Amino acid sequence: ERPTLPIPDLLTTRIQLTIGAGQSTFGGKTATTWGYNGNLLGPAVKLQRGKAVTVDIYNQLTEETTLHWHGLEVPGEVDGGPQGIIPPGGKRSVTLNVDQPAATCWFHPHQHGKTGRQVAMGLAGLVVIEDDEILKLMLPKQWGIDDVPVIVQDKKFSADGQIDYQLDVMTAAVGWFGDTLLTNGAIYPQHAAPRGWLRLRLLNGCNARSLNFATSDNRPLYVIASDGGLLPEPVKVSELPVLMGERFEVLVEVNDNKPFDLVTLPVSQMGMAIAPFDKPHPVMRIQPIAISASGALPDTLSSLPALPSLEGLTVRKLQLSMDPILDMMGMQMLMEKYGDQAMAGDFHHANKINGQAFDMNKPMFAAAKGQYERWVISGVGDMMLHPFHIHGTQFRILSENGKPPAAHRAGWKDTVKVEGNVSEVLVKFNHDAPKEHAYMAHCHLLEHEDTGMMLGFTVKD
Ligand SMILES: [Ca+2]
Repeated sequence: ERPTLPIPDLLTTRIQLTIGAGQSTFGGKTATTWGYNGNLLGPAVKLQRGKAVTVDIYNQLTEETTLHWHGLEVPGEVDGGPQGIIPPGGKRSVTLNVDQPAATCWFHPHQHGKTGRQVAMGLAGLVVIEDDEILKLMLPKQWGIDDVPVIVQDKKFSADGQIDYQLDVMTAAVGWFGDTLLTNGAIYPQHAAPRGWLRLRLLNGCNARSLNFATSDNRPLYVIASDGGLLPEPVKVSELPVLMGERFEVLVEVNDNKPFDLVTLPVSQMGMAIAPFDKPHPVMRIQPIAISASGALPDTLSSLPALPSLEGLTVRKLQLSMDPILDMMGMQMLMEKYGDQAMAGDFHHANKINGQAFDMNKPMFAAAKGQYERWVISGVGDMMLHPFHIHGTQFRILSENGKPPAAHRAGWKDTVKVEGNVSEVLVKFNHDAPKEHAYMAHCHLLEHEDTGMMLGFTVKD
């Protein structure tokens, strides 16, 4: 027997999110965990393009927190920038006026120095943006039945059953990773899927572990959407790498009564091919049921504007770097504890952008509003994986780590891979972020961000 896959409540849209500590059980041991309106994770907030909703956020924890609307094209005031800290027992109200295509976004704490720990404790929620366009496509759309969110996260636990989180020299170097895989908070759950097409909204919500999705019988995954929404057409893939914080929506066929698994395949990332992730690892069991769903795989999904002329656009260079000491010690501890499988394929300001660890009150530059810019992000100089996330925008990747992006990564993205080479993205910011509410750009390997690999920037007309 497997647990049934939990489905976050879809909150149709004033909304309250109460941030609080509860309890969860994993393999018969109880752990203190944190959730939005629950023990763990959070709801799926449903937003309609062009309609405003106010979100009341109440912090019932005993420590400060913040909330990042990951993927939303909103003013910097929504996250709050440096003015976004919600004290224990405090509250903050924001207004979300969505003006972007349909997409699956998400939200999560984002306080510098504490983001890894607060996500590890359980905090994460979803944002389902809908528009007029996507509803004409007749995709699978019955939430929790044939339209299913899949939030995949690893954790590790102490002997006493508690979540075993630490920001130490080793995790500052390679990230916090564990040996237990959760799917919407459950270990290897099952989902009962109607015959036809099954839509999976995939979110890599790990602190540091990259994932690579596939099916146990290697049937195709039809990618229909990236971080920022629909592709122009479905893209058939046999495997789907997903970086930390990225989302993809895929359709998979359910065409007989035999169960199969969604799995994740071993990645070439420091520390992440350690057992039990040295082999394909099940994510969830898909059990077909003898009732039809009528959702379709459309031949065409959407229209993607042409990349504009790069002639005359501002080019901003961002160099990612890691203190050489941190690299050395952290590497040595990883090798000492886990051996060769770890390579299969002060430290609190040691990770930097442009030679600077994040300074919350000094934005690095002012970006133009409503103008395309080319941002060049280099990881030359270290071998670590850095998924690079830019707030306030959905951008287009021009070069992903020294190569043009894969077709299913060539649409709307808020994250780009950087791993030893150079990426280039085309960004435009439609909304204001003054100094007091600055946007951020940062590595989404959370322990890197927490140890300085983040910058602030403003946006003004
Ligand atoms: Ca509901």
